[PDB]
Amino acid sequence: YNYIRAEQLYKAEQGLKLMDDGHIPVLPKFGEDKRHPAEIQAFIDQMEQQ
Amino acid sequence: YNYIRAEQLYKAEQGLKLMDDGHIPVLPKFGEDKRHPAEIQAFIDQMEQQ
Amino acid sequence: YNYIRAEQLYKAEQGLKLMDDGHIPVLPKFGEDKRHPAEIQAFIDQMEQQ
Amino acid sequence: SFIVGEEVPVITVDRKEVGIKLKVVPQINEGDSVQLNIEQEVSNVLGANGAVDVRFAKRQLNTSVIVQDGQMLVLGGLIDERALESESKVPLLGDIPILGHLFKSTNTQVEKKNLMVFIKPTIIRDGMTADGITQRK
Amino acid sequence: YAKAEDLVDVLKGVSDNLQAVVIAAHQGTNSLVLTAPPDIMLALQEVITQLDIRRAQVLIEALIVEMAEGDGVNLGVQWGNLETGAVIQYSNTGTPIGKVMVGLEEAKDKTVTSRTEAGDYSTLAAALAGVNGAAMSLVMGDWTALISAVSSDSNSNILSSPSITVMDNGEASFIVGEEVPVITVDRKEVGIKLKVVPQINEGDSVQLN
Amino acid sequence: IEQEVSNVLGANGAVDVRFAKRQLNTSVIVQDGQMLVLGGLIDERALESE
Amino acid sequence: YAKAEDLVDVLKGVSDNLQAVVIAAHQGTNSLVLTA
Amino acid sequence: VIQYSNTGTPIGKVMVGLEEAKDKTVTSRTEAGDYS
Amino acid sequence: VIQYSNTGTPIGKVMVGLEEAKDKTVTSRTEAGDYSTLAAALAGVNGAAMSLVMGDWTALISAVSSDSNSNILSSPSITVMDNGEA
Repeated sequence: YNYIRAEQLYKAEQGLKLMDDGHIPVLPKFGEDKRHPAEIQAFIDQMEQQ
Repeated sequence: YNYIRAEQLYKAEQGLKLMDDGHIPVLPKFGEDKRHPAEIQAFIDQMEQQ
Repeated sequence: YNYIRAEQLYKAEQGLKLMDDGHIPVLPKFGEDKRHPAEIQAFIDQMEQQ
Repeated sequence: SFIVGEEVPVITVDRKEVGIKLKVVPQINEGDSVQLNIEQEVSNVLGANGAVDVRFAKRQLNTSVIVQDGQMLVLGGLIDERALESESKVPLLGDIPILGHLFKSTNTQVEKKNLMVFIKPTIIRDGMTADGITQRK
Repeated sequence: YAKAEDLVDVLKGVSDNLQAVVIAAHQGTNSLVLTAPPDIMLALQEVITQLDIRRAQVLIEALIVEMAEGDGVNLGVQWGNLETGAVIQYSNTGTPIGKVMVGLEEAKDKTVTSRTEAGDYSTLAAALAGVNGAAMSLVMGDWTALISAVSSDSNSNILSSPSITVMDNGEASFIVGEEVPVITVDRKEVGIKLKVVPQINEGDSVQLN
Repeated sequence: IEQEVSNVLGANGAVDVRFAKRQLNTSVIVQDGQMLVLGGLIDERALESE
Repeated sequence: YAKAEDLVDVLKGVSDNLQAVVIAAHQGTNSLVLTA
Repeated sequence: VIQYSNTGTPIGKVMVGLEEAKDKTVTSRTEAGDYS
Repeated sequence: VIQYSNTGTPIGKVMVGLEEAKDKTVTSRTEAGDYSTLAAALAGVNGAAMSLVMGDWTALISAVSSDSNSNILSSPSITVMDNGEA
């Protein structure tokens, strides 16, 4: 799992060529379950703050 | 559920592109069941007031 | 196994003709299981260092 | 059963229903804990690109779960993400950072699909309870 | 907490055997009706009370990670002189110089003596049609050198995860797919399927089939 | 109760005519003279494309 | 740790033979019911 | 050509199409080419 | 001819093709010959089929050093419970 994740994080360093680097599927850190995309996470807290 | 709702609320911040932002389906707050669209809710109270 | 590996390491000395020599599948050293491609391994440590 | 759909007929000619189906055998337990034996299908007759007859696009999820009275529980799911890059280039000329794009043809595609099915059993014992459930609706 | 339609099956063996007794399950109320001798009764009651525990339930989240990465380089230069049929052609490259030179001659304006006629590019289009890279022609005094190059660098990173929730020891299917029909006509489902018969063990160690 | 509204539509793709069927067959228990809600469906969709 | 649906099969031979007994496996709870 | 299949259209089809969509001359008549 | 089948193309097909690809004359009209026969000949030449045309003796020299190479390394693991089939 941790090997795939390494590969995929890589492909995030050299991101989806013409897209925003955020859309490239990446496994979460092993046993952390999903983390929301940043923009949405940023939105969610802003909502929480409000 | 709460993750989907986050996504969908997002898509409401950056709303249905050419429509009125209100039509974009959004899950209700978990265990709140549905809330009427605002316009209709606004209408209903007005009726109640009358 | 060790005979195939020899052949394949060879084909790495005289690498995939027009590609980067790194892409040519090579069996790992017998009972070492896989080693990540270098670039990714280089990336992973950098991440670790960070 | 519940099916809001269409019965498309399909060669074998049988007439298969293809819609939002939901076929629950809800069986209420002690502690107001409903134990549903659910078969839930959203499906959506698409074209038959290649195939003999029409290809139904079916997302069925048939399971047995055990839910509280009035709390939702998540039957099912699927979080697909895809990301296909492609770049054909004139090998080495498609390397140059500025002008590369003149010789390269890049094709990037990212599909992300979140299908969760939640289910919420509500127990209607007292008539008065039904009035509400129903009325509200 | 139990379906009685299924419990009556199990009590059939406890029932008759113990006597050496009619157990009947009334679907409606999920209540099975026992007509026992008093011991057999007190017995069936102690069996039903221990089979009638709540079932725990597993959220089977599968996590299919298909990550595919392809890199091709075709580079190959083809010389050709059709005046005097001299090719250095290669099949391995997109197009072979023959098709291309023939196509180029057909795409030229012919003359049948005086009329002129514009040649069909139908043969040149069938040649160049299949060139996925760069098939450039340095035409050097009637020796057409078609240089071909393509560095097809593909990449795929599919990460589909379907979870199903299921009651322990229940079977549960999940299919997010399409039923394509296929000659034999049967209609086979073809998608992300996941059909787990999760069976929870002591030590909270789920044993999935 | 077995309750079906259905409404023979075209057979776009299919051999014969596709019936558009909304059947809802259940067993409920209602008061004398109060209404009860057998069934339902609240679909919302929202497809953007650009 | 065992599927009882399959264990009842094996205990059929231990069961009758030993007596010379109804073993029944209740799928649901992966609990087999012995009446020995 | 430096054509690519991966993009909507490949320059070959397009250049051929553009030549066919041009007005040809069969000597003197003129003819308007099909944009088919 | 000194032809060989073993090589990509045989000089016969090639010389016939070359004559058909030449502009004929039916007396005065001129006509441009179809390269359909020459294309069927040269079509199948995977190497180098060069013609030193020496006063009407066409010497088609053919050479190809097809050096292929394949190195597939597919490893599938399955996890299975002992004595279970998987």
